[PDB]
Amino acid sequence: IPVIEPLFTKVTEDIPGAEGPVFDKNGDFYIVAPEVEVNGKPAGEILRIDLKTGKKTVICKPEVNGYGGIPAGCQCDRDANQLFVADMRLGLLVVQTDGTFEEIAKKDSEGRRMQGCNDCAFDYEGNLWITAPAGEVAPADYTRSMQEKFGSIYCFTTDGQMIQVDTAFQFPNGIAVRHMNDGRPYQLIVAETPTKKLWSYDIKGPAKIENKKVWGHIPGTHEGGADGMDFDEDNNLLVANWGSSHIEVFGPDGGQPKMRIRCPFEKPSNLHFKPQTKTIFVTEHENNAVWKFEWQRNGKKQYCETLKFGIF
Ligand SMILES: [Ca+2]
Ligand SMILES: [Ca+2]
Repeated sequence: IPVIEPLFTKVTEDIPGAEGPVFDKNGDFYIVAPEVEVNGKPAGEILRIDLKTGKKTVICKPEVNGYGGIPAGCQCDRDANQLFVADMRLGLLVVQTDGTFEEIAKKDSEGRRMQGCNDCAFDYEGNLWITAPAGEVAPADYTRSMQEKFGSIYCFTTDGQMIQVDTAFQFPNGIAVRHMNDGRPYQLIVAETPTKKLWSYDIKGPAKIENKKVWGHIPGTHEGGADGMDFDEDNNLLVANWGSSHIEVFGPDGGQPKMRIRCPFEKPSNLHFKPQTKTIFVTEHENNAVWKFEWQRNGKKQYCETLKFGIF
């Protein structure tokens, strides 16, 4: 497998568990620090990063009834400049740029208690596909599916339903949606970290997935595996292989990586393209920092880059 070694430029530092890199509708850059703790208790943060200086600003330190959150993944909304944040303790949050936030669900569409989430991905229809590797949200005692298969997948629909679409994953992590050239969502990719697998489903409609299949194989026997992911404009899937020092690049058909990207650190966690560029921002847990490097082409447009009232 060919390996490239692009130049990684430092963006910002000292962000505990640096995760969920995302750009909003105005081009502002955000990062979440899920692993910030105060007195051994969760005190996760959502930060805005000044790309010119690398200076950090904590806009939100989510907590519900005294229970601090562990914000781990993000997706920018299209119709409003707000961020949908996957939280390991609080579930799904909607965070405004002013720092205020709301907890979306304590229970799913079936009345079952919500599970802590890690990452999410918007399809072009506005439905949010979410990975939930943690156990029940606060006030329940914190648990995570790294050893046992109790991780779930949800789909938060346009009509406000939090639907559990699958279960029994050993730490479902990164998640991505593949679209047809006409914009129709048709395939969901889900990373299962410790098992070194990428799973796929056919998206038949909002909150309707079928035919679970082992889509790709993550290299290595190191502790860790696939974390965050995103598609480039040609539908190649870039996946952060936490613990391997590489970001794997899968072709449209999956299977084995067709290329690897060597990182100057062992724990790449998540990544995100800056709109209209080849620049990929990468968070990593060796130094707990954020970097950026140039990919071969532009990223696949995120839902927030599409237009509700577009014509073409
Ligand atoms: Ca993650
Ligand atoms: Ca991303």
